[PDB]
Amino acid sequence: TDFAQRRTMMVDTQVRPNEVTSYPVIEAMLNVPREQFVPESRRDVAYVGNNIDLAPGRVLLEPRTLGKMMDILNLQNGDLVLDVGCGYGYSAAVMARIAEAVVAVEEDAAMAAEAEGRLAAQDVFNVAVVQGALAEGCPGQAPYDAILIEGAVEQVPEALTEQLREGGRIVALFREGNLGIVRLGHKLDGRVNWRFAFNAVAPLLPGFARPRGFVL
Amino acid sequence: IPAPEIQTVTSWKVACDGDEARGLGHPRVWLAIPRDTGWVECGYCDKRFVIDREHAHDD
Amino acid sequence: GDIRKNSYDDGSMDALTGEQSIRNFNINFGPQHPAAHGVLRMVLELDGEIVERADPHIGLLHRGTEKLMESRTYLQNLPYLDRLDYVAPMNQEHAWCLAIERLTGTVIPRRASLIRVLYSEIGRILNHLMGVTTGAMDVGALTPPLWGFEAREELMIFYERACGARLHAAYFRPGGVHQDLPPDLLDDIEEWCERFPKLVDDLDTLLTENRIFKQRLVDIGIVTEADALDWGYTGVMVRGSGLAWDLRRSQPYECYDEFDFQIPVGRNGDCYDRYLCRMAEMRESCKIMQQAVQKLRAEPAGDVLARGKLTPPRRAEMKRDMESLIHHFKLYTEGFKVPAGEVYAAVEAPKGEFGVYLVADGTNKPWRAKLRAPGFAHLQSIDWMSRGHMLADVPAIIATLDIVFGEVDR
Amino acid sequence: SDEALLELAEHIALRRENDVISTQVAFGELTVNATLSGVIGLIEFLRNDPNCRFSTLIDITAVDNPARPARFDVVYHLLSMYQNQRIRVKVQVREDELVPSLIGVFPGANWYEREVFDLFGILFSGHSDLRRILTDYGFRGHPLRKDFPTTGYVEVRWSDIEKRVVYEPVNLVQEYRQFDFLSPWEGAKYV
Amino acid sequence: FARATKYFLMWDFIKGFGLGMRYFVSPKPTLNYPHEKGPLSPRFRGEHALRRYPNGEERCIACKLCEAVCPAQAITIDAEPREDGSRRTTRYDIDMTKCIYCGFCQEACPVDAIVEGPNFEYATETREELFYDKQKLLANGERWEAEIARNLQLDAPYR
Amino acid sequence: MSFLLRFLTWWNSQTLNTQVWTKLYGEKVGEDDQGNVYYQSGGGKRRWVIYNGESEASRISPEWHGWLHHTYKEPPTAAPLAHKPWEKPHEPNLTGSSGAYHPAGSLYRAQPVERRDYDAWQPE
Amino acid sequence: FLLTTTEDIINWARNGSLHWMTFGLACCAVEMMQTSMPRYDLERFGTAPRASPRQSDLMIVAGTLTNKMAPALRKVYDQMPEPRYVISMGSCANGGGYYHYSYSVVRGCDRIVPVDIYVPGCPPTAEALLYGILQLQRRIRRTGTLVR
Ligand code: SF4
Ligand code: SF4
Ligand code: SF4
Ligand SMILES: [Ca+2]
Ligand SMILES: [Ca+2]
Ligand SMILES: [Zn+2]
Repeated sequence: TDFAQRRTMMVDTQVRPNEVTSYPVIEAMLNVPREQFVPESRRDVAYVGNNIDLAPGRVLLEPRTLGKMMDILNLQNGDLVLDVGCGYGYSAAVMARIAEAVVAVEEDAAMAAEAEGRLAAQDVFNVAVVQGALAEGCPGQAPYDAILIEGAVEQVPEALTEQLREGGRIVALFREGNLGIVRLGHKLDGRVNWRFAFNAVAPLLPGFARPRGFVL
Repeated sequence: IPAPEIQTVTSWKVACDGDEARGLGHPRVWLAIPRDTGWVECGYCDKRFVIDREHAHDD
Repeated sequence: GDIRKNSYDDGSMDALTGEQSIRNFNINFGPQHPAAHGVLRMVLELDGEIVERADPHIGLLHRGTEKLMESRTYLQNLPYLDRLDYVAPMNQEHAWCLAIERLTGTVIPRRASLIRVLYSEIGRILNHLMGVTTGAMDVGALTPPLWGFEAREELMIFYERACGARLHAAYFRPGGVHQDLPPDLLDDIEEWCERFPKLVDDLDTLLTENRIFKQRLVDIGIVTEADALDWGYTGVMVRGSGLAWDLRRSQPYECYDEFDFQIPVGRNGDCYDRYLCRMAEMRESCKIMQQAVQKLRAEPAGDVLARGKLTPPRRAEMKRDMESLIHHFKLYTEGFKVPAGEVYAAVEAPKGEFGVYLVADGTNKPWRAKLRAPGFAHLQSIDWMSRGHMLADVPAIIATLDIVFGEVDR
Repeated sequence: SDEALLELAEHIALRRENDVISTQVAFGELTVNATLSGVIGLIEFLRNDPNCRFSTLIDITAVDNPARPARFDVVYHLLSMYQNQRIRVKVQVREDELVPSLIGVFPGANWYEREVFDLFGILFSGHSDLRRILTDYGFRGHPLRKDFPTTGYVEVRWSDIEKRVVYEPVNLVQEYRQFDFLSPWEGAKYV
Repeated sequence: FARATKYFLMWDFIKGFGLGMRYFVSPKPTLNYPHEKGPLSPRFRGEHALRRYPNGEERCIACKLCEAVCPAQAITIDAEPREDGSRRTTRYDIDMTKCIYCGFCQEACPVDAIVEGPNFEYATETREELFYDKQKLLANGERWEAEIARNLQLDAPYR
Repeated sequence: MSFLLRFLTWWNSQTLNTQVWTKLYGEKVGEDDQGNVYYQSGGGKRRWVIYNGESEASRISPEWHGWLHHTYKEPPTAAPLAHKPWEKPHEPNLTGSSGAYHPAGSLYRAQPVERRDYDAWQPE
Repeated sequence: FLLTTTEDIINWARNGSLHWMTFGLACCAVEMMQTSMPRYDLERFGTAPRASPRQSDLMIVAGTLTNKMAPALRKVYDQMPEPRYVISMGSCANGGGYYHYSYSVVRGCDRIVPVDIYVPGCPPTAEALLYGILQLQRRIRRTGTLVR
C-alpha cells in the first residue's frame, strides 16, 4: 500500500483545514507513519478520519483531534512532555519530532512493550516509555512543560497536574455524557485554569472517571 | 352559551351543512329532534333546530 | 495526474522543488464567496494561480433529509423533494411520485401526465436560465442574469398560479397532480412561449460569439467519453461530449414518446459546448411546453388524481359521501401503505439524472429513502477537472457542472 | 424487458457462479445478491462484459437492518448507456466488517463510500481518503443507523464567554412528536 | 477569414452595444413597490388564519387532522368539551418558524377552518411574535375573511 | 419643511418621481377609508396606491388587497366585497410598537400566564 | 434641535445606502436573488450587494444554517464593521423550519448572531423580503443612533 500518499492526504484534508497552522506539527504528521503505530489488523485503516480502537476502552485518536491538540499545546524545542496513555506510541513519536524529550506513560504491559519495539524501529530516541497507571503519570521525571492526555477524562487528578511546571500547559478531552470538550489548561500560581479549545469525542480512559453515587 | 343561530322546523329530522354553497360548509349530517325537548344542535356549526310542535308533521 | 511538482519543458528542477512541500499556498474558496454558491468550502492549492489541488468540503448544507424522511409518511415526505435541487422543485417531486406509483402499481390520469410534462419542462427552463446566466456572471458578464431572471420571474408566477407557491410547489402528488390548471393559465403559458425565443436570441447575441466569452469557455473543462464514465456523468455533462443520452428518450417515462423534441450534443465536450447545449435545450423545452398546452386543451375533461386508495377524494365528495370522508380522514393521517419492495426511479432532471432509491416495507412510511443527486457526482470530479487550469477558470468550471447544494448535501 | 432481465441474470449467475448468491427481478428491476469477498470482481465483470456493459456507477448506499445478523446492506446501482439497462448489486455486511473499496474500478465511488462511512459507520478497505463528508468536524455517531436519534445528542450555540460556537447537549423547547397512525388491519390479497 | 475580419472590426462588441442600447430605451418591468405589487393568484399560500362560519361560530372542531398531516409539526392542539358541550380547541398554536407554508393543513381540514391567507407582509422584529396562538389566528381570520372567502369561491371548482 | 420632506425622503406617501409618474399616467380608481388613493394605467394593467402618510405596505386593507395584487379584476368601488357582521377592521403590521402580538407567556406581557398541569394539595 | 436631527441624517444615510453581503445558503437565496432582479430591483433603493463583509452593513441569513456552517456565518458576521444589521429570512433561519428536529441543523440563526428582522415564509416571496428590508429601515429610523 502507498501509505505515503494516504499520509499526505490525511494531513492535507484532515489537519490543515482544521485550524492547525503550526508547521512543526504539520511536518511531524507528514513524516511519522501512522500504520506502524496501530495493531496489525488495523493497518489498512490507519489513515481513516476516526478513532482507532487499540484495546477495550482505548483508542488512537482521530487525526483532527491530535493535530489540533498538539497545535494548541505549542511545543518548543526545549520542552519535556508527558504523554499519558501513549498506546502504541504514535502520538509520542509525533511530539518527539518537536519537543526535546517525551515521557510516554502506558498502563497495558502489552501496549507498553509494543510501543518500545515500534518506537525503536522508527529510530525514535527521545521517547522513554514508562509502564504504570495512567492517572499517576510519571512523577519521577517531573516537572513537565506540557502534558497530553490521549483519551477522554471526567476529571484530571491533582497528582497528575502537580507534575506540571509553573507555566506548563495541559490538554485533556473532557467527557460530559455525549459531549466531548477539549480544554487547554495553564498552571498559574499553582492552580491549573482550564479554557475551552474545541469539541471532539473519545472513550473514557480507565482511572479518570468521576465519583458518582446516589443523588435524590 | 347562546346558540349562534336558531331555525324553527316542522320536521323531526333536519340536515345541516353550514348553509354554504358547493362544498364550502361542513360535512352534511342529519340530526334528530327529540320529542321530549324539541330541539337539536349541529355538532359542526352549533346551529340549533327547534321544532314547531303545533305544525310539526310526522313523516 | 499530479502536477504539484512542476515539470518544465527544459527539464529544470529547482532546489526548492526538491524539498518536501510543507508550506503551500492553500486558500479557502468559499463558503462565503460569490462563486461558491454560499455553502461550498473548496480548499485550493495554488502555484502562481495554477490550481494544483482542489479539495471540496461539502456538508455545509447537509440537513439530514434522509433521516428526517424515515419518521414521516409518504405524503409528508413529498415537500422534502422540493428542497433538494430547489431551483426546479417539481422535477424532483417527480422521482418520488414515480417510485411510489411503481411500488403501488398505480396508473395516473392522462391530464395529470400532460401537466407533469408541462411543468417539468418549465423547470428545465427555470434551471437552465439560472445556470447559463449566472454562469455568465461567473466569467464577469453582469447583464445576462438580469435578463434571464426576468424570464424566471414569469415562470415562477406560472408556478404560483398552479399551486399557490412560487418555488416549493408540493404540486406533483403520488397519483397525479394536486389541482387542475385554470384555462387562463394555459393561455398565458402559450403567450409566454411565443416571446421566449426572443430572449434566447438576445442572450445568444450578447454571449455566443463574444470573443471574451469564447476565451473564457472554449477548451476549458474538456470531458471525453472515458472521463464521463469515470465520474458518473449524466445529463448535459455527457451530452456536451457527444453522447446522445437523454432519459426521456432512452428510458421514457410519462408521455414523452408522443412529443417532438431533439437532443443537443456537443463535439468538443468543453464549457463552451455545454453552454450551447443548455441554450439549445431551453429552445426544445419551450417547444414541448407548446405541444403540452395544445394537448391539454384538446383533452377531454378528466381528473388529475388517481383517487381510489392512493389519493384523497375531492372536497365536495368528502363533505357528502361517507366513503369519501373516511378516505379523506385516513389518507391525510395514516396515508397509503406501500407494498414491501425496493425500486430506483430516475428522471432526466434539469441538472442530470435524479433518482430515488426507495425501500418500502409494507407500512405507511419509507424504510429507507436514498436520494441520488446528479450534482454529487459532478462536483466530485472538480479536482480532476480543475487540475492544471488557472484560478480564474475555477468559477467557470463550477458553473459548467451545474451545482446546487440542496441536493449535493441533502 | 422482463424476459431480457431474467436472461441477463442467468448470464451473470453462470459466468460468476461463486460471486452471485441469488438474483431477483421485481418491479422491472434486476437485483443481484453477491458475496462480500466477490463484489469487486463481479462489479468489474459487469463493467467490462460485452452483454452487460455497466460502465456508469449511479451510486453506492447502505441500508440498516438491526434485526438481522449482518445488519447492513451495501447497494450498488449501475447503469449501461450502451446496452440501455440497469442493475442493482447488494451485499450483506456485518457491523465492524470491512468492505473492499470500488475506487479502483470507479474513481467516482470515492465520495459515495465516504458518505456510507459517515452516515452508517462502515469502513472501506483500499480507500485513499476515508473521512467524514457530510457531518460536522468531529461528529460522534452515524446518524442513518436506526438506533441513532433523529435530533442527535448535541447542538451548537454561540457562547459570549468563549467567543466561539460551542456544542451543548440537546434541549428541545418542544419535544419531537412521533405519531403512530398504522392500522391493525392489513387488508386482503385477492386472487 | 470572414470571422477574423469581423473580430478586427470589433463586430461582436458593436452588436453588443447595439443590443444594449435597444434594451436601454425599452420599457422597464420594475414594480414601484410599495405602491405597486406583484400578482397573487387565489391559491397563494400566505399567512395562516382560523375562520368562522357565517353564523359567527368557530369552524374548527378540534379534529386534529391538520396537526396530524403537518410535515413540519408546526401545529399544537389541545381540546376539551366546551361549557355547552361543543367540541372545540382550548389551544391552537402554529409555530410560524417551523411551518413550511405547504398548505397541507388547509387541504386536510374538513370544515375549512384553517387556511393560508393572502397576506405575506407580516415580518416581525422579535422571533416570539411568530408563535401564533389561537386568538392571533382567529383575529387574522376576522380581519381577512372577506378576501379569504372570495378566494375560496374562486378556487372551489378545482378543489 | 413640507417640500423638503418630499425632496429628501422616500417613506412619506410617495417620492417626487412617483408623484410625477402618477400625474402623467395615473387614472384614479377610488379611495379607502384611510385616505389612500388607488390608480391604474391601461385600464388596470398596472395598479398602484398613493399612501396618506407613511408608505407602509401593510396598510392596504383586505377591501383593496385583492385588486391591488391583481387577484380580482374589478375594484371594490365597482364590485364591493361581502362582509360578515363578526368581521373586524384591518390593522397594519404592529411589530415595532406596543400593540404587537406576543404569546401569553411572553416577558413583554408583564403578566405572563403561569402554567401548570396538576393541582397541588394545600395543607390545612 | 441638533442631536436628533443629526441622528435623522445618519439614519437617512444608513437606510439609503444599506449594502448587504453576498451570502445565500439555500433556496431562500433564490428568492433573495429575484428581489434584486428587474421585477423588483432592490438596488433602486440603494440596497446593493457587496462581496466582502468589510463593506457590508446588512447580513441576510437566507437559508438553513447547519452546525457545520455556524462557525463560518459567525466569523463573517464578526468581520462586518459596525453598525451591522441581520435579517433572518425564511423558516430555516427563523427557527429551523422543516429541519427543526434534525441532528445537523441550528434551530434558528439567532442562536449564532443577533437578529433585527424575521421574514416568514418558506421561502418568503421576493416581495415579502422587500417588505422585511423596509421594516428594518423603519426600525433604524425609530431607534437608530450613531452606534447603530
Ligand atoms: S402550511 Fe404545511 S407546515 Fe405550515 S402548518 Fe400547514 S401543514 Fe404545517
Ligand atoms: S383547523 Fe380543521 S383540521 Fe385542524 S383541528 Fe380544526 S377542524 Fe381539524
Ligand atoms: S425556509 Fe424554506 S425556502 Fe427558505 S431555505 Fe429553508 S426550506 Fe428553503
Ligand atoms: Ca352551543
Ligand atoms: Ca508546484
Ligand atoms: Zn351545521
